Amino acid sequence: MKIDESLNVHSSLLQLIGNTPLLELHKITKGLKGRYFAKLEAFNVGHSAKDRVAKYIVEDAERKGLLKPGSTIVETSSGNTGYSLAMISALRGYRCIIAISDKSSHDKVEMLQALGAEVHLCPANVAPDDPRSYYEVAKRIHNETPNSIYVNQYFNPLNPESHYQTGREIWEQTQGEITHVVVCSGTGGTISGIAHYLKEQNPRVQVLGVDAYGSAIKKYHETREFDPAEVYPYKIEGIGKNLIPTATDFDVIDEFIKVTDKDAALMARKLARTEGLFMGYTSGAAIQAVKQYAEAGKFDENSIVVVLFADHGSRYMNKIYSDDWMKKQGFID
Amino acid sequence: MKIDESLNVHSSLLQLIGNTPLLELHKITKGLKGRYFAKLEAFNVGHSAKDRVAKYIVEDAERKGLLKPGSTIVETSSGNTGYSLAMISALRGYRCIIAISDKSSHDKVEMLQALGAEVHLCPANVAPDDPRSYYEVAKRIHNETPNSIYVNQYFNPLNPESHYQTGREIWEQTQGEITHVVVCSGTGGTISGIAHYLKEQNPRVQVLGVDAYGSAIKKYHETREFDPAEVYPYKIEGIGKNLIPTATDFDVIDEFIKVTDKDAALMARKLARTEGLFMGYTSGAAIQAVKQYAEAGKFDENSIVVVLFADHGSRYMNKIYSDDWMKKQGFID
Repeated sequence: MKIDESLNVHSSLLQLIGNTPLLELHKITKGLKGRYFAKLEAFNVGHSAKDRVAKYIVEDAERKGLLKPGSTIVETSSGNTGYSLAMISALRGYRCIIAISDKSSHDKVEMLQALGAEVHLCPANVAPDDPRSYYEVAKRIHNETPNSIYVNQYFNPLNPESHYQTGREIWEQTQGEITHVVVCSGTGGTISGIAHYLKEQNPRVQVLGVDAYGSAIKKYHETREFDPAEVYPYKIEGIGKNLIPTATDFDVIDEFIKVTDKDAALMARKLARTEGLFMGYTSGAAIQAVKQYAEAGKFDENSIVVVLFADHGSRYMNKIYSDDWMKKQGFID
Repeated sequence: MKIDESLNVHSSLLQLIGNTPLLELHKITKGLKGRYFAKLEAFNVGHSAKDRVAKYIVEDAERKGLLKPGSTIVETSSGNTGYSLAMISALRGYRCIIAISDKSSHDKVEMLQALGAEVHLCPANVAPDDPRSYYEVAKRIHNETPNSIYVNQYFNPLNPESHYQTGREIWEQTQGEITHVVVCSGTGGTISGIAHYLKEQNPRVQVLGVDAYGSAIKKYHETREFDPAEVYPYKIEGIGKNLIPTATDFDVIDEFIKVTDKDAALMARKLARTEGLFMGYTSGAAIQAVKQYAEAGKFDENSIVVVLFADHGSRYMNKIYSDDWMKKQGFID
């Protein structure tokens, strides 16, 4: 017997990454102009878009001889990148060490540990250069650990490179008809890699980012200056940042918009109840951003709008899908 | 622009059900004879094999005129079937009412509510005919509710019928070479529908079921008598039963084997750490059963063994992937 990929038969979990569904939306986008499609990155085996980053960077390190059974992968992550790296590390027999901040719910920490990762919990509300931060904890661990790599997704050019293929998929799945893409920006690797592919096929495609309140990204996109007044703690994970990642290519992004923690959380809940799509916090942010962009007039009857849904609702049971947590934030009565 | 299914472009979430991956395993099955493949039903949009049941029964009811926007779908479920029905009910605008027993962790209840389902929590340790049970609570709600259906998966012949296609996939994905299939049996719909397709193509295919300690299924399979001594509370959800479902076709199942709550939980954890496959409690049971069947001599160097992995690890964060819960059961020190 042999292994056929159109029979959906696979020799490695790594082949269950990429080529995710594009699904047309009709209900959550009711009464907007144009057609709307969701790129469902939760269908990756690791349940987020970060599977592509982890695969691409691990395979690159393997090709460079830097990883063998027993080697160590170190990374700073709020959850998804660490999960994908720990998933691959479990398969390959790598030691995986993740620095995570306590902004993330304990659910994500226990997922990482189920995959066999060593987790270092770090205080969230410290400066990036504070030696207690999850950025600096991971750099130390890397320096102290021989036969280790530091993925460093915020400053690793392989990150947006891995999402060139995401853009290729979006381009082919819309048959070259896409006019706008809406993508939340964390490291910025997803939006930038997508933008690189799409702008090369058609520079008129509008690349629209989503930012959080409390993040420096939008202001930097408009002024190219890091404004500390823009930075303060917020509750959405995986969107926005308290520093400027070089993984973000600000020159290919046409516009940024901010969405509140509250509206993103309510929109994630509304998406689940309306479309049956049980998606993560940033998917709620992304759909809310589509609503805000639409009210600002970005789309017309000829628009072909793709919105990236980065991860799955099952990782947010102690946040936006917990009525107690929502009440405690004041997002619901 | 048009919608192409090999571009993975879809007009409805319902098309993201079925045609799941078959993945060859090399590490968890190290040193067993033959080749081993996992059928990954967690890749359904609803993250379990029950997506197929829900789709098939809803579409059948729609074809029969029994469901329109505002109609009500009632079901008895421990989690997965209710999730899939609530997911579809959210999309279609049906009211979804689920009777669930408090054997299920509160995680599953909150997932159901995120999809907009009305949940009735029921005491677990009551007889099936006790009016407090989740079987009888759902039948009452159905009788009290006009424009409602009662899915009744334990006694609904559409249940194993929906898994005829699962068997067809397994048959094509192994190119007709499968010699054994290992499937946990709850309602029995999955194993029976799979067995119906496979035995019709090749009656020599061995259909091997997995049962829990505390369930009547294995004894009934061997004696065709319901033995109450076989029934007592246990911790694995979605395998075994305290009654005899007619959804189980005992005549196509070659053998049953029991796995302990402890070994299934440890094997789920070992599967995650070894293969990076983060799967549910019954996947741990299924892999443990493969180990037990292998030690009993069921497989040789020419065996082509498919093991069904029914759902995803992310639904078991408060059980087998919680070190506290495992310590409390005595499964780990």
